[PDB]
Amino acid sequence: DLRVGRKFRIGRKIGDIYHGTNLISGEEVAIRLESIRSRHPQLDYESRVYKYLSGGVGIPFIRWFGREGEYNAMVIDLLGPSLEDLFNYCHRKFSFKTVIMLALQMICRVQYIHGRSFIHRDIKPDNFLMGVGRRGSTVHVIDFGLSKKYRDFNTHRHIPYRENKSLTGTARYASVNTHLGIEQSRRDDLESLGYMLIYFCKGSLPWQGLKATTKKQKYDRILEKKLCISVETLCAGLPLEFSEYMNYCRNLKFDERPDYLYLARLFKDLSIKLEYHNDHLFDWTMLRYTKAMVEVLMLDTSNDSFNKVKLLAMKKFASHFHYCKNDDKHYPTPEEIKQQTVQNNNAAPPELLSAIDK
Repeated sequence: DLRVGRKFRIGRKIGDIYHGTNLISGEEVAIRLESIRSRHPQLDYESRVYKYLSGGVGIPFIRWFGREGEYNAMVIDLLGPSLEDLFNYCHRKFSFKTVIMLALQMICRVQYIHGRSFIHRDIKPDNFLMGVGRRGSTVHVIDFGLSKKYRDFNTHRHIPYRENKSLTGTARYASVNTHLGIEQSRRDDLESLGYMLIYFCKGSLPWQGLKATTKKQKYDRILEKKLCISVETLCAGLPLEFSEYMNYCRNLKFDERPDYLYLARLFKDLSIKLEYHNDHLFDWTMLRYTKAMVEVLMLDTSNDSFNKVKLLAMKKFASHFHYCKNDDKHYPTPEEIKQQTVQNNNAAPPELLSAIDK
């Protein structure tokens, strides 16, 4: 039949991950499957790391794992869409408030994972998922297949410094040290997270879309950009905190303990200056709500519908929606940024505008 770990039942694909259901309590879960004849198995390891990290905020709870039939199975918390998904939903650009709120959580998660002697080594928007329903306010971390100890569990002795390492894993968010074949450590997780943030803020990274004849060549093309672009150019249009974060991560030593509190204070102090409340009201939350209230379709016609729904949201919630301007060459001050609140309330179809107010 289709039962896993005594009390669980496989449903439709998601998806080798399937919808699962606890047969005793009726709770929805997720179930990952892996053929026991795989050339390279990942699932058991990922399951054991999940177990080792169990109990950490934002770390999915593994309900069961073991061998079932001719498969390895993993039963775990059912989660929502990825940050990449929500990035796309918001048409590939996040507000400052959203990026700040995300950076704050993601710095906490990474700090926890590091506290359990592990480095993720595949930090990227796809590996952070919000929860389902009411837990949709919490950022979760997944895909620990490439994860790895960075120190002894008992002696906290850091792994030794190595070179000539192939790139793991995704090149867009890989640190500069990873490109140079250096052994990864804690700094590299944080550095990728920095690239995530700039990516979110500005809508892309300047080393996207590159083509090459070979795999190493593309890697080296990306590296050349990561290495030859100034942090000023890279964080143009961003408050100084983003440049500070990146400068900080690039100056960390191989075995150095990151000051996570300092990094968190960067964005927290910034939020206060930009008058943002940590109310877990994300961009997509407000956009979704505004579209819900609109559905004035005949006037929405006179991506165009989204742009207008985005306008109605930026009008309703003027104080929340500040964006980075890519034409900017400088870092904006909090006051320069907040001027967008006034211009947001200045967004001019009167029936649309009235339906907003209603």
